[PDB]
Amino acid sequence: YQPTPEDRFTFGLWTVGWQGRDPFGDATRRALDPVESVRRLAELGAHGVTFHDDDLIPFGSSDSEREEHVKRFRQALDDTGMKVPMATTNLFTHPVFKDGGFTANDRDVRRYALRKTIRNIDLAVELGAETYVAWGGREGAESGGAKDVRDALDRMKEAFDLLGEYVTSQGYDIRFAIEPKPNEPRGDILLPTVGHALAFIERLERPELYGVNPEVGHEQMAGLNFPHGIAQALWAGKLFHIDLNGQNGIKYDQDLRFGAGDLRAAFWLVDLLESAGYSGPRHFDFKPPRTEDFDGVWASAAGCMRNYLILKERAAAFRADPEVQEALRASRLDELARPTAADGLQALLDDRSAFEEFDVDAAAARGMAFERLDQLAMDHLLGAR
Amino acid sequence: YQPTPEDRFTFGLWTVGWQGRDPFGDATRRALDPVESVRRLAELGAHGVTFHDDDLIPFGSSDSEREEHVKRFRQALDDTGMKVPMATTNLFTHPVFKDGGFTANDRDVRRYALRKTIRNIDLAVELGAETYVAWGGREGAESGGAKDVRDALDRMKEAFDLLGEYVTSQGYDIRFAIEPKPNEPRGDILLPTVGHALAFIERLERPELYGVNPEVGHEQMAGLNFPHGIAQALWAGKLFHIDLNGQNGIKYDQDLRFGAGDLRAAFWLVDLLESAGYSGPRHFDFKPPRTEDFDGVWASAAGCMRNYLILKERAAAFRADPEVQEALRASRLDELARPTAADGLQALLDDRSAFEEFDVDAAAARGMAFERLDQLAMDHLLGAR
Amino acid sequence: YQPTPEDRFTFGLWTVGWQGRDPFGDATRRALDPVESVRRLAELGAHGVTFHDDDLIPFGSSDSEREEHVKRFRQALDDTGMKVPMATTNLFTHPVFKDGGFTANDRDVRRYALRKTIRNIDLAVELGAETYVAWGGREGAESGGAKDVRDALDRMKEAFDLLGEYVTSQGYDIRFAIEPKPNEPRGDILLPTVGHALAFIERLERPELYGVNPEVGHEQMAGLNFPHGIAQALWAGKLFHIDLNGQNGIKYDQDLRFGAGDLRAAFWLVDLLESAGYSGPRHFDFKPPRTEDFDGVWASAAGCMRNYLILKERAAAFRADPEVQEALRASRLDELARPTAADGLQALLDDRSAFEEFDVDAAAARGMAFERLDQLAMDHLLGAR
Amino acid sequence: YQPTPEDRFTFGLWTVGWQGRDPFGDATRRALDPVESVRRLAELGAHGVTFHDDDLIPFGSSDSEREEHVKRFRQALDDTGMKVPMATTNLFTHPVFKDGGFTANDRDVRRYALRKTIRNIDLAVELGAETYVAWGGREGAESGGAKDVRDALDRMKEAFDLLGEYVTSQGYDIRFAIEPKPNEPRGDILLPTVGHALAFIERLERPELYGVNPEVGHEQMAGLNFPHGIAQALWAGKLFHIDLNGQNGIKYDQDLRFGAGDLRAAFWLVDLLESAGYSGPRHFDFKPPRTEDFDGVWASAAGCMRNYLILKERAAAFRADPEVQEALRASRLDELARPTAADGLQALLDDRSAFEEFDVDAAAARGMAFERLDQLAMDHLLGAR
Ligand SMILES: O=C[C@H](O)[C@@H](O)[C@H](O)CO
Ligand SMILES: O=C[C@H](O)[C@@H](O)[C@H](O)CO
Ligand SMILES: O=C[C@H](O)[C@@H](O)[C@H](O)CO
Ligand SMILES: O=C[C@H](O)[C@@H](O)[C@H](O)CO
Ligand SMILES: [Mg+2]
Ligand SMILES: [Mg+2]
Ligand SMILES: [Mg+2]
Ligand SMILES: [Mg+2]
Ligand SMILES: [Mg+2]
Ligand SMILES: [Mg+2]
Ligand SMILES: [Mg+2]
Ligand SMILES: [Mg+2]
Repeated sequence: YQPTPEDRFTFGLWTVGWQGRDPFGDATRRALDPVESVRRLAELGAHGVTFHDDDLIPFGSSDSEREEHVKRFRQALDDTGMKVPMATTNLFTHPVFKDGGFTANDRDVRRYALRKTIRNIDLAVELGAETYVAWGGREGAESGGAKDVRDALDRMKEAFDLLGEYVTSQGYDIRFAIEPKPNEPRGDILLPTVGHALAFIERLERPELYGVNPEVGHEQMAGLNFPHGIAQALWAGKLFHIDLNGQNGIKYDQDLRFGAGDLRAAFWLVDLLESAGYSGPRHFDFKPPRTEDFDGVWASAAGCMRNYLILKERAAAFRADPEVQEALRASRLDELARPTAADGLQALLDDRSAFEEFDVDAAAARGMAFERLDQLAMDHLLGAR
Repeated sequence: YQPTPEDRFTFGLWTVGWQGRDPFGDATRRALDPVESVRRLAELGAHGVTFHDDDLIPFGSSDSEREEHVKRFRQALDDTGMKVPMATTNLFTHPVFKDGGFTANDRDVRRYALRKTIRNIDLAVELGAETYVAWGGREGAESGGAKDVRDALDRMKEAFDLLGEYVTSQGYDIRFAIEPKPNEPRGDILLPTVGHALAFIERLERPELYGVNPEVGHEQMAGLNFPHGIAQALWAGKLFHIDLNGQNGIKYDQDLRFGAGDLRAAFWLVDLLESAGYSGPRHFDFKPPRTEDFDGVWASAAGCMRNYLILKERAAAFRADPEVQEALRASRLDELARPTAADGLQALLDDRSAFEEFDVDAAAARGMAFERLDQLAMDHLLGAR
Repeated sequence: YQPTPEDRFTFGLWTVGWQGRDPFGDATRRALDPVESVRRLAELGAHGVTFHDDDLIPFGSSDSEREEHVKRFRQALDDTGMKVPMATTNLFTHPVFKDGGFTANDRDVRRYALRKTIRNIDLAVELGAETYVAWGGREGAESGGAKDVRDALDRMKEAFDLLGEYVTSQGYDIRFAIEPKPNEPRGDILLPTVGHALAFIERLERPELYGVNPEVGHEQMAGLNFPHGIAQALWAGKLFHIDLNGQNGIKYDQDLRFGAGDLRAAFWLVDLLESAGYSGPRHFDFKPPRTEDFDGVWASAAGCMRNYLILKERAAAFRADPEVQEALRASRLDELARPTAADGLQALLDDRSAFEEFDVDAAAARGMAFERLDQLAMDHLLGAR
Repeated sequence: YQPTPEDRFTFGLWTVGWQGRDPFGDATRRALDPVESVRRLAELGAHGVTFHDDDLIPFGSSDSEREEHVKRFRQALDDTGMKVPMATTNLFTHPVFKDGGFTANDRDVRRYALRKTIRNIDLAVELGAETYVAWGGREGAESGGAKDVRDALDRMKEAFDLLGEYVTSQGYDIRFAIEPKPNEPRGDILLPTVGHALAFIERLERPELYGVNPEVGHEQMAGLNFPHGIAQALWAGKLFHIDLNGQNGIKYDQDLRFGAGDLRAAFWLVDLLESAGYSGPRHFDFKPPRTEDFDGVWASAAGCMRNYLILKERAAAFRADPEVQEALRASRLDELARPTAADGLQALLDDRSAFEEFDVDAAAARGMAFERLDQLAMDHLLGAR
């Protein structure tokens, strides 16, 4: 179960670089230089890394320091063959973003947020990123009268429209991906789920430039089924990127390593990506727990990759088993794929076998045989066939 | 706080008519005749009622019995002046719908479901309903391999497209409203939230015919902010109807009377509907608890109405208070309503006050004064001004 | 992975006998005769069955019909070698229990509830049950003013004290087990968790007669860690029985087969029971989903058993691996088992190495190596060693 | 609604002193000197303050600096008449406590934790505190194999036993209060709820010295009913202190001002404390949101107090209304307070009216009239009588 760069595994600098500060505790680890993270990830078999502007260039850096930070990063990429497929902006840490970036009540803040983003899109393109993520962590409220949501969505739409006009004007080959989350750090965050982000996109001036970057733990914080949310994004043709991690239910965002948290959900996710032929990066947005030292950091990052490869093997064995293919037919998955009324509305209306002469009792008595199917899936996941 | 028909309060027959059967207990009340519900609601000040096909005409009724059930209902409407603004289909109770209606794996079931719906649309129009609701309570799964979601969404789209072709062909003046719910009775239900339903609509053949019918308790079962979800639907121009009730957090669907559950959320909802000028029915989808007799039923239905009118008064007092209008300006709600960059992209790019010369520290130090605003809202709700 | 009666697997009659009625749907299966369930379970390798009074003898049965129901049951037990290790009372289905049994506001109801229970304790003893379970599903409220909790706990204590006086007076060899649940069917249920039940026991007249019967899905409906709750019950010496099933988070009670739901939690539970030497029945309180026919029922019941045996094998392989034993020492599990200050308070107070000369920085820098340990556990569960 | 010191309102230094650092953002406010907090709270009408050792004396302070910090604090108390009714220890912030204090795997850590606590008990007594709180925020785990819970509870018991031996030996007049929380910052925390803490106490060497300090938001993070949990603690005679705040459901700990979050729950809590004659401090453990400046801090602290006094007035009006007293009798709250069988077991057994001749149907048909009662409570809370 050894990863290789062909597996397309990616990590954010902020993941293995998290120092361990939480709401109740100080850092337990020293800061990592981005150059060291690049080398250590390459050695483990990763394909590439991602960054927020502030992870690479310290907030308030002069143009000089900015250039120095970039050249050193670029050298590490050349030395290792590591790529940078995605980048994003930090519109959450600095106190000026306390009420949001794109939807802050103060207009001056809103203009500042757009300028900070634009500057990072230029860098992203230079580094060859294909996707630019937006996670609006501060866009939201703790109280009802603090934010008029209709006005807030108008401001959010205005922000994304301007960003689309910018990339178009520049002739850049980059697409945007909105990353939803239901709460934390704000009491409620705008565009809380995959569904809300999808619906919003459809009201932008050039919808083709925007998709979603869903995260396992985010949808789970609302108690939702992650693989179902992913299938809806695929169905809409909007899965531009994905963030993998673990979460144990509805509580604070834990960001466990991928595989931890809801293991069966992880199995069904892998099945789906591999089946649908998803060809983007397999990105890990996680935090090695603050109980660990540096050895523990690298062990947790390696586990992310190892769990995906184990699940891949098991899902493929499941789909290739003749006994499973038979079970799928027993549960009528084949019939779910056929059109309900390719014959058309008139034909359906005239068809007595669809109503007047439909035997409801006989249909009702047919078992779906879902429990035998699910046990085959359990046996495969556990390697107990 | 006396309701009148001009308040547009409506109730489903299945609400005050719920007999009290739950997963662990038998009925505690006898069945109510729809004619009696119509008269008792009219006396309390309701404007109208709604129904599922099966609430009015017992499943498996001959055409004769069907006609008799309708004429008796129609007489009660004429006697009382009660209207029927919405109707829906029961695609959940009968065992044949155990794996869904529109997205059942069995194709024959799927065709049956469409025929049962069509028959009810005709009735709805005859009764003068303006909105037809679809709640797909059985569309979903308990296990991962039982339903291919991509195929399921193709079948769901096919169903709604055929329904749109039908109403168009007939020349009917009716629109559809999809009612989301995250779980219960299925382990996970497809189109779980307001957001997922909005996104789906945009992929139908004639999106203009479809909106949402959100329910307070449904979004709360995912831990989401109901007033925020409503504002997104209004922003999209898709709030065709609304279901009011109460829910105490993330647990089974309680369907308490409106006002019970999350009271502050109810306050912010009323504020929003009244402010935005929502002109549809104020519909109550609730269940008088099984602890009550008939007197308790009517007391609970009356409380639904009374709580909405109390909240209306308080929200209006809040918005009309000079001290609140001042607080809104103090928290920059006025600035949230102004365009970020009406000057355009070039202008923004050239503006040094937006970045190069933006004083981030001064901006950061400005308090938002949200806590004083929220206490004014608390004082108003409690009548403690 | 074939079960045998020596594995101590037990099932309630109400499990494989659930007809499939839910809050939104009619039954999908016909009723099963208890005699048939006994034979079919024996064939699958079960050790025994359990019952509520009403599962075996229909409510309102004459003494004659009662005797007939018992003798037929007893014959099936003799024919198969099946045992009955636990029984309970139905104080939830009948409308008279709408506000509770032991804590109903009406005193007459409360006296009725005690009499119905006593009659079943006699039957239980005759059948050789060792444990009598109490699940107070209707003890609770939907509204704040409906129940004074202090008074309700006085009534609950009075009920259990009388039951203890009864068994003592009769000379019966039976112990009681309280089964907690946080909600459903009541808005809130009294004694919501394992912790609340443990605390209550300590205020009864003869605490030695009472323990807990925790259920996987029940603690998960509060988002709690099931294996941690079990360890506290074991620590107190109160784990008299256990109910196994599956649940996907905080939502309605799903009662999935054991192994489904939170698989890692199931792994850690098995580890704990086997390690601690729990010697009671492994009881399954679950419901085959309403999508299944009879073949699906028996497949789901067999899966319960199969998953426990797979998990048992994996947990035992984990604990026996030399590499894991080393990892446990690396994470200082050995030191967690040693007394903090066997030297005593004075010694601790005088020890400079415990404070004045304690090197906090050196201690802080020591990694706990928990992530490597957890990956060994993942590898073992998945059979990927 | 003006508070006075006779209202017994108290605040932790860490509340109004929270700088606004969260998992995703830097501080938005400067640090407050404890002396300034004391004066500003006194001016608002507070009765007193509480502290963790580290809030008053910076970690690693020399004995000299320690004395200076104390004398300055003591002067502010004398100048204002403010009292200090409770104190606690910080066993969570410093990296050395990354795996816990009392239940850290490393034995040396465990001994350090006890010494740090003891030193603070001495200070607490000198300042005249009556209650010493223990919140074990780091006692727990993110993974199953990292902590053996049975061993962890043995270590927790050992810690509290030593603390009880210490206060006894010293002749101190102080009692301990354990403050439960279900998660955050650890994936799962030991003693997660009020129930688990109550059960644990009963296994300590001198149970009379220990009670609970429950917090509104903590029980709500498990979806539990706070007023019900409080009634159980009162029933056991263990409510030594209480922490008031607000929380909007199952998510991260928000620590909103009291009154915000679940308003009806706040109403029922006030009713209960006032009815039961709770005479301890009304302590606020909350955080003014990071969106606020100093003016916003003091406005939020004042709102805590104002909401309690409004709720007090409304609950008292509710209980004093003749119409409510009648409703309580209609719902049989009077009968819930009478013994079920003061006549004894024999009498109950011989009573035919309790079973043989009990009319179950007549009893079942009696409505509980809970909905009318709950609407009277709503009308009172809203001042709409
Ligand atoms: O909740 C935080 C997000 O997951 C963050 O990692 C985004 O991906 C980056 O802005
Ligand atoms: O969860 C059930 C729904 O709320 C139901 O009332 C729909 O509105 C009608 O099909
Ligand atoms: O939630 C219902 C319970 O789990 C039930 O099965 C009890 O065990 C029997 O009274
Ligand atoms: O969750 C944190 C606690 O509520 C904290 O305030 C304790 O009261 C103090 O140790
Ligand atoms: Mg996250
Ligand atoms: Mg992310
Ligand atoms: Mg509902
Ligand atoms: Mg509804
Ligand atoms: Mg259950
Ligand atoms: Mg059970
Ligand atoms: Mg807290
Ligand atoms: Mg606290």
